[PDB]
Amino acid sequence: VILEANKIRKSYGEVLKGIDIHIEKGEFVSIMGASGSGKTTLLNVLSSIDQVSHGTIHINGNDMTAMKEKQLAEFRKQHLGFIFQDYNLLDTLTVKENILLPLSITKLSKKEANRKFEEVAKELGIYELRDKYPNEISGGQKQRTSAGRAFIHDPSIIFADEPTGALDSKSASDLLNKLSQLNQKRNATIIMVTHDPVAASYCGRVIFIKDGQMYTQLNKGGQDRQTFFQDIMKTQGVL
Amino acid sequence: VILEANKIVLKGIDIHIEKGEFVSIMGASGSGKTTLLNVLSSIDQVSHGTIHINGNDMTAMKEKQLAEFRKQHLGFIFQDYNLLDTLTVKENILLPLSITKLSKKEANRKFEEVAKELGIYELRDKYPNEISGGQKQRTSAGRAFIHDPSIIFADEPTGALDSKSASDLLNKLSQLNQKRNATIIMVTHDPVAASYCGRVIFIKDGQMYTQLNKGGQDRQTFFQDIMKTQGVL
Amino acid sequence: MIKAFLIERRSWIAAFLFQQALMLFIAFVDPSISFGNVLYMVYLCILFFIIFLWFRYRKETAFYKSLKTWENNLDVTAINEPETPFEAMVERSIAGQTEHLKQTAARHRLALENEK
Amino acid sequence: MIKAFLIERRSWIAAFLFQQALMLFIAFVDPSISFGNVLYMVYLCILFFIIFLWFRYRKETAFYKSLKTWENNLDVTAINEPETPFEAMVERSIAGQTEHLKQTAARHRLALENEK
Amino acid sequence: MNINQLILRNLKKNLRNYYLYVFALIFSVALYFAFVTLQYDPAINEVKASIKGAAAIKTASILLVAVVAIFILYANTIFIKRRSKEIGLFQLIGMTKHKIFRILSAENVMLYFGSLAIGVAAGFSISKLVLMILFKIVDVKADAKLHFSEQALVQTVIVFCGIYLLIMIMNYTFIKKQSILSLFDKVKKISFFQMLIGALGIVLILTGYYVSSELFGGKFKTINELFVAMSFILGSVIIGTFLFYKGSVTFISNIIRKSKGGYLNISEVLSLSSIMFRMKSNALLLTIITTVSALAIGLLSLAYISYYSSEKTAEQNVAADFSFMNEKDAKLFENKLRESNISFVKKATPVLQANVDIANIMDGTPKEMQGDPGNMQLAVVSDKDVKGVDVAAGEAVFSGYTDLLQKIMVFKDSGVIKVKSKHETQPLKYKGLREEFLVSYTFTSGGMPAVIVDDSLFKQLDKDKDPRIQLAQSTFIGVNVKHDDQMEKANELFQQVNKKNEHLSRLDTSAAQKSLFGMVMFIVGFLGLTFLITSGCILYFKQMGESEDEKPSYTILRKLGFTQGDLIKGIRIKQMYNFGIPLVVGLFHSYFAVQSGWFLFGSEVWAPMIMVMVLYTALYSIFGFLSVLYYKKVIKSSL
Ligand SMILES: CCCCCCCCCCCCCCCCCC(=O)OC[C@H](COP(=O)([O-])OCC(O)COP(=O)([O-])OC[C@@H](COC(=O)CCCCCCCCCCCCCCCCC)OC(=O)CCCCCCCCCCCCCCCCC)OC(=O)CCCCCCCCCCCCCCCCC
Ligand SMILES: CCCCCCCCCCCCCCCCCC(=O)OC[C@H](COP(=O)(O)OCCN)OC(=O)CCCCCCCCCCCCCCCCC
Repeated sequence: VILEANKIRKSYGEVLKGIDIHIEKGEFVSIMGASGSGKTTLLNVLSSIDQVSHGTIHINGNDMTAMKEKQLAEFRKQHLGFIFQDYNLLDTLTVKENILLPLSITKLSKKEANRKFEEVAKELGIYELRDKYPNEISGGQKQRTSAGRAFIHDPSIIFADEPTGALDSKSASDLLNKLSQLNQKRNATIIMVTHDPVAASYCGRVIFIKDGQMYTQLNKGGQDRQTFFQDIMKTQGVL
Repeated sequence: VILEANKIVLKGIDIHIEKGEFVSIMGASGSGKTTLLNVLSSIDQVSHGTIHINGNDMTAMKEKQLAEFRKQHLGFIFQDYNLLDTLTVKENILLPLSITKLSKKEANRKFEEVAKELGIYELRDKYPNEISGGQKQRTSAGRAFIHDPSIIFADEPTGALDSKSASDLLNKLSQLNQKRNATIIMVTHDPVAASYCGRVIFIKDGQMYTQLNKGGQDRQTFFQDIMKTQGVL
Repeated sequence: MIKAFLIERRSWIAAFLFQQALMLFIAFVDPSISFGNVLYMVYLCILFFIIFLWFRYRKETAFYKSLKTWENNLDVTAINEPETPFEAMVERSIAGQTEHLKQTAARHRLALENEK
Repeated sequence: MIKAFLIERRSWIAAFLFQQALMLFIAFVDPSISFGNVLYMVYLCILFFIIFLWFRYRKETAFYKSLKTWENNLDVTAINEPETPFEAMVERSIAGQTEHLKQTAARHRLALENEK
Repeated sequence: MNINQLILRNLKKNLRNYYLYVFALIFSVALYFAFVTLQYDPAINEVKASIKGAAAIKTASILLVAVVAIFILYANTIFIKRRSKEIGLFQLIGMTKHKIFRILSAENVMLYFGSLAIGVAAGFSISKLVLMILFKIVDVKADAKLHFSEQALVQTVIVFCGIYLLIMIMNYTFIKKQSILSLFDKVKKISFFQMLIGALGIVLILTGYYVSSELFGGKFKTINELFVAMSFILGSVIIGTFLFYKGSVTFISNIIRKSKGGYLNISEVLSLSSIMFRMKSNALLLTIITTVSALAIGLLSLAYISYYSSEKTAEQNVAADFSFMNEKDAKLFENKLRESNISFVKKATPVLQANVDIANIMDGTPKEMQGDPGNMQLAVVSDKDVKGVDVAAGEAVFSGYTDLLQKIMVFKDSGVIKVKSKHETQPLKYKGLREEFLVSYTFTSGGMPAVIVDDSLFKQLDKDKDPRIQLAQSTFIGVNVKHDDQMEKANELFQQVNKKNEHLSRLDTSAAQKSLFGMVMFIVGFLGLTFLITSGCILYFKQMGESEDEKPSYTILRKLGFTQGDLIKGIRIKQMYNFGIPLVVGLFHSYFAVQSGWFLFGSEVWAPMIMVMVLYTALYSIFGFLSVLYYKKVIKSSL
């Protein structure tokens, strides 16, 4: 495992009341529920955004809490990736230098940096837009280059708070297919929160949370999309 | 009717809005969404067409006199959080009422009620420069509503707001509109903020071709409903 | 608050004024040094020192004055962030004070809920 | 900690240096007063100021050195009694929150036995 | 709340934010009050120079007002422009266009007049200091007193009240011309027009620099050609600088970004996000700042060059400690020093004036200098007259380096030099490149050297001497005295002799040069210091507005994972480029302007000029550091 939470609980509110979480390497999972039920707050506590009051969390065997703000900055910038729903891009920078924004702090040679980008861009279908400013590309490309930025340094755990929050049906399907293919060929575990079962259908395990409690463990089962799409639909409707 | 546009400068649009109907206009860069708002807000840019706010005749003489009907009967919400740095949150809401010689007690529970429904009371005396942008935008919306008006104009309020602040602000506005009926004329550039409303009109060059209204479907269904319409343009 | 600031910085302002007082003594005893020009020269530095003291009063007492919030019963909010190392250590101890208190209360609350 | 105290009083260090810079500039420009006597006195004043600076650091920073009692289980060690008003207010706030920690532990111990 | 409380709160925010503006206003008021006090101070008449002290100060006083009113008007213009957001909000509140103006005027009055009163008190305190500074610079011994003059207070009140009247008119016309609709891409590729502008800006700058390198080489002959060249180089530099800030800076920034590839660190994001798109938005402001700063540095360095070499130049124009035109006054003067128990030596060196053809050894074209090398007046000194190097028959020596002489007169090391007297000419040969100057500039020209010939030839042509070429003197009288402290006693005794001021003393010439150029240095240095404060404050305010425009970029960077400390390093590099590019081009303009005219003033150029930039850069980097502190505050509050 690479993630482990031992009854993680947030006293603010009470949003989290103790939930056990754990995932395996190279796994596609989603956590969701009702609006305002605390699904978003899980990403802010699993990542070191607002810390926590009760419980402990482990990332790749290393403690995710009980640290100061000095080495915490290094940990997020090295082992954690973020795919925000808002593009969070820079208008002054083109796609090429926007993707290689976080890789700069690593301070590696340009020879390998131009090789990592080529592998990432060819695996995302965004190579042709290597020198196009964000204002000259569609919203789907903006999300794709945001995903490439999170995947450029090959982290361990990547959080995607509603990646398809502003994308069309075709763009959401294309991004999800790219992300699922990227995870399979890179063996990097990604977790996300989704308000729609269509985006979370590409997952392997689906677990729902509200008022800080854990319900069910929806294993994929290794069948086609038809079985999983109906299963996630009926469970969400019942819940 | 409440706000009826008759050949409304643009090429002439005939729209019909009832009381407390959240609406949004969708256009392109060359369509002139901001220009339509300015003519709809109807202060300076007015050449042809008439705007009837509950049957009131328009084009009296001047914008300064047009400024004093909107002072008492029109709120304004913007994207830059037009909040005075020196002013406190409580005083910022009470700033429009400070000019009029009031008892200074009527503004008290009026601020209390606004801070109870919308919710600003937790930071009543907190300066705007030391709070997040999600609360400054919310405070500006409350400042507009202190004029107890029936029509509120708000251009792209979720311009400098993230997704969380945009979603938080819109649901606050949506329930506030339900609490007190008041038409909220708004313009939008991102379809995310154009789904919480109840009616969207698309302008390609300044005309009303197709309008989309919600119903049993909402949110994601409405979001993709206007995506195909915007993709048509 | 002015009285407290002046009492603390009594040694420092005495050191600044000691050299000015020294000049008014040697000038009054050295024929080669004119007292009138020294008096203007001392006056220019006194004017600068007074302005410097007033500027440093607000900067060096802003943190400690806001620290009075913790002492009284309005301790339900936060204080201004530290900017200089000495008051940073005070804030660090204050921050360690709340974290230990929060940890103790959380642990005690968990034990109380466990026996129910 | 030398690098911390110097950053603390860098404004006062600069003010004294600027005062000496003005002290030299007026003496050099003005012909009535000498410059050699001022130069010799400034060197003596700087040497005295350095000695005073070391003496001031040793006496003043001692309280903040003892403030490191919360790094480990050294919490039992008592903070030295402060003298300056700034440190007195800091100690009063620390004592106030310590009593706050004492009273909440008693309240929880009251609640734990009351529930029984 | 009440309007009065809002006005007081607005004043507190303005004082906290625009503290540099208040300091600049106080400094300008205090400096102007001191200057007016100096003008009417009766002790200022003790200075003696070509230009009167009162007239020079009055001219500086007028220049100081212009350089301050322009800064004040511009600063207030951008203050209201950045306040236009709350201006429109007030119009939306319901107040008429007069009440909002009254609120703005009331806040401005309580701030402008408050700083004016403080500045008057500061000016009264520093009035003695600037007077002592001027006396020390021009080297005059007198008593400086601290007094308060009613006229100076009246004059500074009237001028600054009139300045604020212009501010009120500008503020009022801004409110009236702005309607309600006032409270609500930049990034693109490089176009062909930007290509031509960028290349032309560099070409024009280098073209002007090359012309300066060959300005006095000898290409131009007449004064009209020199004047039209000066107009061309001034125009080329100004146009080139304006084009450099407009399109050239974008291309250089674009080139390095492309060369660096797509791998840009944090420092290369913030730095390259401003100079590409914000430098060209205020090209005119940057060009004016760069041009005036370069002119101020150039004038200050040239004045210091003359001041540094004033003693050498005074020794240059003379040949001894004293120069006498007639023998009768020498007899009167020698007896005065004889009874003063001071040993002195009087030297009598006859000189000869004639026409000499030097074009045979004049390197290159003989049209470089203003005149005819074939027929020109050259001082001739006999071999026995001086005690330098013995000269044989058929040989000559040229004495006097006089660096300006060498550039205009590019001497060679060998050749045949032809002297054309009233009778048969004689051919000589010279080496040149000497130092000791045997003839004072009262017979020979300021830069023209003196030829040395064997005494046998000098005694030969005594009967055949040109009457056409001889001024009045022939024999030259030079008086020197023992030690150095006797200079003052001799000078004070020599003053009563030259009642008609027909003589010429080394000390008097040095003192006159010291006072004249010292006053110019005092005027230029203080005016440049005032411009330095105003330019730094203006650039600080421009960075203040730019910082608010870049707040969303900092928010995105913080959300990505970059810490505040990481952004500090990028900001420091970006501010270094923003505050360094105008300085670097400004220093380059000053250096190439001084290098083209340094020989016209003195002999040492490297030491005084280096000190000026070093002093200027140190006092200019303070505003850059203050801008960094403001940027640190902004990014701290960004998220
Ligand atoms: C031999 C060699 C020797 C050589 C000798 C000389 C040596 C060389 C020179 C030395 C240069 C080095 C200096 C660098 C140090 C930098 C300072 C620093 O670290 O500050 C950081 C720090 C910044 O911190 P921060 O985190 O950004 O905090 C933000 C502010 O602090 C927030 O603001 P705040 O609250 O702290 O302050 C607000 C406000 C507070 O002030 C006030 O509120 C009081 C004044 C308000 C005025 C308005 C009145 C309002 C009330 C009136 C109401 C009633 C009136 C009604 C009217 C009538 C109507 C009816 O401040 C001001 O605006 C005050 C202005 C400064 C007062 C000084 C006046 C100038 C004296 C004249 C000089 C004379 C020289 C003449 C020529 C000399 C020739 C020999 O600065 C401060 O703390 C602020 C201090 C104020 C400015 C000080 C710096 C000076 C400006 C820099 C100039 C650049 C230097 C270039 C050359 C020098 C000048 C020519
Ligand atoms: C040679 C060319 C002409 C030069 C003319 C110069 C005229 C005087 C202009 C003012 C120059 C002051 C220089 C000496 C300052 C010494 C104090 C100092 O440097 O303090 C630094 C400190 C800010 O640093 P800190 O508190 O560490 O916080 C950093 C983040 N904010 O600062 C502070 O906390 C603020 C307090 C210090 C700044 C204000 C001081 C103003 C003094 C003006 C009095 C002028 C007296 C007459 C001068 C005669 C003419 C020179």
